[PDB]
Amino acid sequence: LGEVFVLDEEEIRIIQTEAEGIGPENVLNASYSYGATFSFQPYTSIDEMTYRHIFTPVLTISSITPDMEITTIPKGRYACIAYNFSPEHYFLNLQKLIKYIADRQLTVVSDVYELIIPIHYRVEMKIRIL
Amino acid sequence: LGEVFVLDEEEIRIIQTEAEGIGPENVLNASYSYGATFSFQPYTSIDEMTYRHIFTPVLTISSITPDMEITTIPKGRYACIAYNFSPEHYFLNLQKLIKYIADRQLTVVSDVYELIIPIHYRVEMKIRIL
Ligand SMILES: c1ccc([P+](c2ccccc2)(c2ccccc2)c2ccccc2)cc1
Ligand SMILES: c1ccc([P+](c2ccccc2)(c2ccccc2)c2ccccc2)cc1
Ligand SMILES: [Mn+2]
Repeated sequence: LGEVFVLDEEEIRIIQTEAEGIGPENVLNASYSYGATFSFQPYTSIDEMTYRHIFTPVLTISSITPDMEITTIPKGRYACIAYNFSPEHYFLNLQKLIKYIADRQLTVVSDVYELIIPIHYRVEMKIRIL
Repeated sequence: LGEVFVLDEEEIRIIQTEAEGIGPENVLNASYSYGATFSFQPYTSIDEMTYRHIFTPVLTISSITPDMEITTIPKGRYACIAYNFSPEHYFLNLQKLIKYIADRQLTVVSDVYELIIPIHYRVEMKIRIL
């Protein structure tokens, strides 16, 4: 609970649209469940991190347009890590992840998965590994 | 062989980048294995169809940048259909697909998958269903 674990998760159907380049930073500033994903880069700066796809999970056939893609989070082995949301935690949690990966010398096979759940906020990043 | 079938396929890791809006049409004109994907819309016109992601499969850890995403084609049930490439076939093959789906009243859960393989060209569209 605030550390990384490794488990065999289920698939999770979800629907997405693109990120337009908006970044995590972009979302923590200005005055106006889902998730989003990004490249598993050896990061340094939220100024550097920039989202790739933004998503919401399904709860529902039919429903969409072509600007959206019905898809899912592959079943598989995910190095995972959970944390109550805060900002000094956000980046500092990503770090533990990338660290753990480089330490275990594991090989990654997907983008990073950011999952926020308004615990009215809970958060988790899972990456897919072998 | 030139008709649709339904089978339980394996996953297929692949790497992608975006389509920029280029469309199938865009690729059949002008003078200068992989695939690409698009929204399972009730189509009419290649003038209307416009690619979403363009991809290549893996044969190879490491390898990329952030403008590319290591990902895959989920294992699952895919209504599939194969055809030697021609142009009058391209759109006319998509049709059989969408038809078959509406006829079987199946429910789709992914974008359409276009797979070209330079048989030096073989081609297939698979969609994921339940
Ligand atoms: C563009 C528009 C909205 C969001 P987001 C979101 C932020 C960070 C990670 C994933 C998603 C959001 C979150 C918190 C406050 C404002 C906006 C967002 C989008 C759709 C549904 C829920 C949340 C993101 C980019
Ligand atoms: C932009 C640049 C290149 C391709 P494509 C391709 C076309 C149609 C469907 C999938 C992929 C290509 C195909 C045939 C002739 C020219 C270009 C392409 C891209 C990368 C690797 C192989 C093929 C597409 C868009
Ligand atoms: Mn995309």
